[PDB]
Amino acid sequence: KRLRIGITLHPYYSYVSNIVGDKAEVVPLIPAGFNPGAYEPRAEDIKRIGTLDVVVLNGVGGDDFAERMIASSEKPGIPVIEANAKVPLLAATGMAARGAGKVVNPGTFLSISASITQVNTIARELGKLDPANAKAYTRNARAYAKRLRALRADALARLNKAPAADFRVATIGGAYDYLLREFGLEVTAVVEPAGGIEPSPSQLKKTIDQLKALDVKVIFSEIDFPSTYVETIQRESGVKLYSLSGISYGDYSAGKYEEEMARNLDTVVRAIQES
Ligand code: NA
Ligand code: NA
Ligand code: NA
Ligand code: NA
Ligand code: NA
Ligand code: NA
Repeated sequence: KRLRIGITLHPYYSYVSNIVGDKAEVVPLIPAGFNPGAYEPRAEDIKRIGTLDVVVLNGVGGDDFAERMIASSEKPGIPVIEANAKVPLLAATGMAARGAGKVVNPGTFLSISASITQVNTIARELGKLDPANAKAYTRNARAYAKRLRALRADALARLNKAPAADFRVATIGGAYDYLLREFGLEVTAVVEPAGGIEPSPSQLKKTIDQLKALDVKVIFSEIDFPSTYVETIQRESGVKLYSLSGISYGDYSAGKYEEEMARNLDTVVRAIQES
C-alpha cells in the first residue's frame, strides 16, 4: 500500500525519512553495521529489491554496489532516483583517484546546499511515483531545507567573526571537499593519504615531512588517526589535525544527517577560531 523506497548511504535515509515521514517506507539496501568498502551483498539483500518501488541513488561513485544489486534482482528495471542530477560536481584528484579511474568526488552530501538540491530532486521524483502524497513530500522537503539552511547560516555567521588568513587550510585527502568549499575554506595543498589509520614509521615520516613543509596550521584529515599518531604529527610538524564524520557509521535515523553535520560544522568553526 505505502511506497517502499530503497536507500544506499546513511545521508539518503535522513533525506528520504524527512521528505516522506510516515507516508512511505524507507528501506536500507545493505544492513546497519556494514560499510560497502568492502562488504559483499547477500542473496537476502538482493531479494529485498524485489519488494521495493524505487531506489534513491547517490549515483556519482558513492554507491556503485546498489546498481550491481539492482541488476542481479527480480526488478532490474526498478525506478531509480538520481539524487545528484542538479548538483555541480567536484573532481576527484590525486594518485589514488587517478589510479582508480575516479573522475568525480561523490561526497556531495557533506555540503548543505548540495543536500538541499538532492532533497528537492528526491521529493519531486517521489511525487511523480506517488501523486497522492506529492503535496506532503514537497511541504516536508521545504521544512527540511529550512532547517538545513539555518545550520549553514549559523556556521557561516560564526566564521564571519574570523580573519581571511585563518581560512588558509590543507587536507589529507579530498573527502570533505564539498564542505570546505561551501564554508569558504581555501585548501593550500592536498596531502595524499598514505598507509591508513595506523601507518608504518616510514609512511608516517613522509606525511610529517609533507606537513612541516606547509604554511598552514589547520589540517582536515580524511584519515582518522588514533590519538598517539595525532600527538606525534602535531608535535613533529606544528600543525593541528582535525577529523570530520563521513556520516557512514551505525544506525540509520532521520536525524543522523543533521546531528552529524552540526558537529562537523562545530569542528570546522573550532579549528578556524583556534587558529
Ligand atoms: Na568512494
Ligand atoms: Na532515472
Ligand atoms: Na576519498
Ligand atoms: Na622511519
Ligand atoms: Na586536534
Ligand atoms: Na531502519
